[PDB]
Amino acid sequence: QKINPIGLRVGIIRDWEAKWYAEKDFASLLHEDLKIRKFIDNELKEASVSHVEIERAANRINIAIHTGKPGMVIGKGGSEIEKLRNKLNALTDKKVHINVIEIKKVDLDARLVAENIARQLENRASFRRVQKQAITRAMKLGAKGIKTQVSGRLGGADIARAEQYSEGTVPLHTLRADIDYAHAEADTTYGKLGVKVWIYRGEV
Amino acid sequence: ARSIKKGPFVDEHLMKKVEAQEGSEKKQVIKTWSRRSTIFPNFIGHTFAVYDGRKHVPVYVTEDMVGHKLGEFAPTRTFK
Amino acid sequence: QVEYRGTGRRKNSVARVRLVPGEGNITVNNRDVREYLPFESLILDLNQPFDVTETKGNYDVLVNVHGGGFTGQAQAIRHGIARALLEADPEYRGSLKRAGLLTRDPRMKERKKPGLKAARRSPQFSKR
Amino acid sequence: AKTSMVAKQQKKQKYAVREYTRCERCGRPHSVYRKFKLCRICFRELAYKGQIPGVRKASW
Amino acid sequence: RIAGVDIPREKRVVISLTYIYGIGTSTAQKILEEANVSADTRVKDLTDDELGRIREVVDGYKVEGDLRRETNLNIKRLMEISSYRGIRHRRGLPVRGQKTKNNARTRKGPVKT
Amino acid sequence: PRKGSVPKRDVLPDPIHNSKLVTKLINKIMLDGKRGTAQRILYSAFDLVEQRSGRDALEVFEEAINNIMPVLEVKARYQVPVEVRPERRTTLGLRWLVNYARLRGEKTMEDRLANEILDAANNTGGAVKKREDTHKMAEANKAFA
Amino acid sequence: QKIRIRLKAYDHRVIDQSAEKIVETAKRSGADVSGPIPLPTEKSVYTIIRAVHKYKDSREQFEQRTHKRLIDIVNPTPKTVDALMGLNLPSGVDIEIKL
RNA sequence: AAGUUGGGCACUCUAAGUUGACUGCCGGUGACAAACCGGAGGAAGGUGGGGAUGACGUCAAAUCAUCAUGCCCCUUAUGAUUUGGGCUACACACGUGCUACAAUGGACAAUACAAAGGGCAGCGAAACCGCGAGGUCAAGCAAAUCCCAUAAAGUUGUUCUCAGUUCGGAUUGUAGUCUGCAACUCGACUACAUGAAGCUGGAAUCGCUAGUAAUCGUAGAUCAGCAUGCUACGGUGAAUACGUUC
RNA sequence: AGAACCUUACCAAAUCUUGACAUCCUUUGACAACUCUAGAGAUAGAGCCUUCCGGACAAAGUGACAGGUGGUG
Ligand SMILES: [Mg+2]
Ligand SMILES: [Zn+2]
Repeated sequence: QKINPIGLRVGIIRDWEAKWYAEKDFASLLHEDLKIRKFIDNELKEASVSHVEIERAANRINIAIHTGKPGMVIGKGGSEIEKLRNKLNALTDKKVHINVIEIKKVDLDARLVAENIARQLENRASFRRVQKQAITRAMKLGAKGIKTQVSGRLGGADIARAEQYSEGTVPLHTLRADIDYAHAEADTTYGKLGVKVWIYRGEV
Repeated sequence: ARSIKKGPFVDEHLMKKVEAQEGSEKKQVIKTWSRRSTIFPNFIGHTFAVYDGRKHVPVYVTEDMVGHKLGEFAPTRTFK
Repeated sequence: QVEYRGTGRRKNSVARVRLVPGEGNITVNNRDVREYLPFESLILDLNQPFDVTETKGNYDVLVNVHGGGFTGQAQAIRHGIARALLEADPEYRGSLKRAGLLTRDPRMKERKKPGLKAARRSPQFSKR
Repeated sequence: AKTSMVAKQQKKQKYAVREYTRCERCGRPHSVYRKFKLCRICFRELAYKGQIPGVRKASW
Repeated sequence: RIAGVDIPREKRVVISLTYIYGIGTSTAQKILEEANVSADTRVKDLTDDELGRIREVVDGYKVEGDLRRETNLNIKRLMEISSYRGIRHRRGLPVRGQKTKNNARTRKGPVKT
Repeated sequence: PRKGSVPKRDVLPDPIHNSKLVTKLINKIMLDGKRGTAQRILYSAFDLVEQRSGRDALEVFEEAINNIMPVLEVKARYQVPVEVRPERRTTLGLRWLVNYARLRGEKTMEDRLANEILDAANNTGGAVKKREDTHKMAEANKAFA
Repeated sequence: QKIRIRLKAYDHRVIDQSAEKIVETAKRSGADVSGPIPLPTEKSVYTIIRAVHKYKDSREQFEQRTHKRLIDIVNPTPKTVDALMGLNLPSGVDIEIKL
């Protein structure tokens, strides 16, 4: 019933995460990118990987990993980043160059917030307290608005429901607004709990 | 296949099985799943147990049955 | 020379129209207007701007028109003729505007909507 | 889709006409686009994520 | 009267010749061109030599009762051999692989609710 | 459930006769957008009536519409009678003219229309009968006004 | 004696900036450039059933639009060729050179 | 022969950037307000026309068969391979459409005017062969270049003359083409013949307020082949809205 | 947004049980397109025979384990 805000804004005020062109091997390139992304996600779960951009030119693959914990991904001696490079080169015959981008305020990143609240739910925290503290810190860090939602068998109840909290302005119908959206899933003993977070850090 | 430029279709295994024991007059029944095989004049006087889906219906080949498929004589659906 | 050039549009039809001092003959795509157009009402509509401006038969018209159908091209030619007359004499602006000929008819074919047979027509509904 | 079915689609077919396309992301046999090798559902999901170069919502 | 069948007197020859079983529009035109005769001339305003030539051309086309007998013999042969088409002819159902759940009236007769 | 009355369309005069009524009659006759077919039909009918009457085609047409235009109608509510608007008069006249013309037995639509307009001018047409029935039922229900 | 450069990109912004970059590089190297010429854009529309199951009447329509730019170099020079072949464009745009 | 080439970027067009429309100005109704109506100017006037965008909530509405997933269930089978047959059946009832019942038409010959898409082992030009669907050779084209691809309705001439017909094309016989290892069940199309009902449809019921309805074709996704479905495109182009009683 | 085979989830018949598919563990390769025979095939029997860098990779056996378009929206 609600359009995915990222989907609505892609190509208007939000750039694609896949930056390249093709005419013949579009499908093969696309699915190569998909498997690269799946491998990065499976391997950097602990790292606060906000998102990943992929470009390709001159038979090279440029990966840009925007993360909130760049030290963990790089490694003290570059060992981790070199290992990741090597594994990506093993997966794809082409040559991969990886860059890491630091996110200063992880509490204003929708994906990071969604993953944090989902982890807390898996740890069996309070589905209300988690959202309240999330929104509180996001609002104190200058966010113009934030909305959190958690749906599923909240407290283990047989009947699944959803509850959400909001603060400030989140104008989802404004196409100008650069609204950051993320969805995550907690795999609780009772099943899948879906957490959604919308963040509006203001005009930029 | 159907086009004249291509010869009437028939499974090579079915054709060779029919050709086998051609000289002997004690011709037997030939089990076949090839409902799609065309009926050649070589088949006249033969008995083909053609699979219709669950059982092999016996079919006796005559001259008037030349040019048709073996499946046309082993109906698949049952009604009344 | 003394060419008065102008463009006219209607639906998907564009007519480049050039007016020259002449006897009233209209050529369209190197063909006579009364042969190109399948009805004389279209010719009368083409001449309508000339009647409004009171310069009927004082110009020969050369038309390069493509796009649309015959009605669309005829009205595009009329629009081009009105624009050319404007270019030739600004004093005809009032007469042409009152006649309603300087307006580029903005009506176009509405897209088809998904879930509908046409732009508006919807599938036949049946309760139960 | 069934893993055995995906495997049977990947494997070579003795016929050549016996080849059919499956969505390479989930395995749905129906409604698979050739340009992306994706079913409509995966295409929509990835277009929303912005991970299909140059693909955005259309309107006119 | 050609091939033992009367043809409309006031109808053009090309159209009127279609009333002969086995003669349609294409064969009517072909016959009329083989036996030189005006296309628009009505059969009533026709010459005996033209009629004789038309009969001569028609007699060998294998039309009317012979055509009917040949078609019936084919249908009876496919019924007798016990073919699928023969079974469907016996049961009065579509033979050329139509769907009988709906829209089979021309083979199944009127609706029997 | 309606805010009010919407603006009404205005049609251009007939290119040759310069008559709004003629334009709207052409539109009424037109089916599936075949404006050319409608134009040729109307013009042939006008020529036929001019020939058969020795009188102006526009004159006889205007007399036929005046004859077949009603003044009273009835709307279900029992049917209550009510006066007809001036534009409704022309609409109904043209609609009935075309309908009964199409219902005539002549071979071609041009002949049907010509005969029907002639009968309406003589006051002995199907459209005239329609108008007469409408007036009769309006008078019968005059009380409910 | 002309050289054609065809650029194609999903973003008209990036394609315009790359076209300006290559035109500037050619004019610096010294050659004369006629363009850029915007060829008609090619728009491919994809209509998807929005719902996972049934609900045919609800659809979503995506597009991929590729914009096309043409550049003509008239008076080529070795410097121009070297600069064009050494120039690096954004990963998004695809460049084809016909000498 | 051709915008075919020599030449030009005028025009059109293409596509980036910009200007434009905001009840802005004027006059009436209105409580000097909002607003409504009319007018000037303008290509466009009253959210100019459409699209996307779908709040808080409702129906334990749909989906465990796109995907994921708690719990339960089978594991020598509820898993797996192959050939063949179902999903295409057929005394019947319903929804959605295609084709018609004809003269605002059928047939024949000539001749115009669109838009939007697709093309790599894919679009297959011209030529030759066959009446035909199609076959052989084969140019160009990874695209504003070449092809798909001659739009149809229309216009102009001849014929039919109100007839179940020169309407209509279901039905089936025979003989072909094309794809596919393979058209029996169970593809499409083509030639010849056959030529059913149907002569504007009871109760009832549906869409639509303008480039809309209605008609005419055109293209694409899937796809070896198979569209009356779906999604888009344009050609021609209406009628009516008094009113809120139901 | 494409049921003759495939799709296909259903049925008949002919067949397999670490399995059509994935990871680990032991051995180690020349595995396998290709030609022969029997079969409707899936598959089985002998050859031919071609690859491979401290190891990618690929075959055989065993045990974990796989598998389900099965149910509950
Ligand atoms: Mg809005
Ligand atoms: Zn998918």
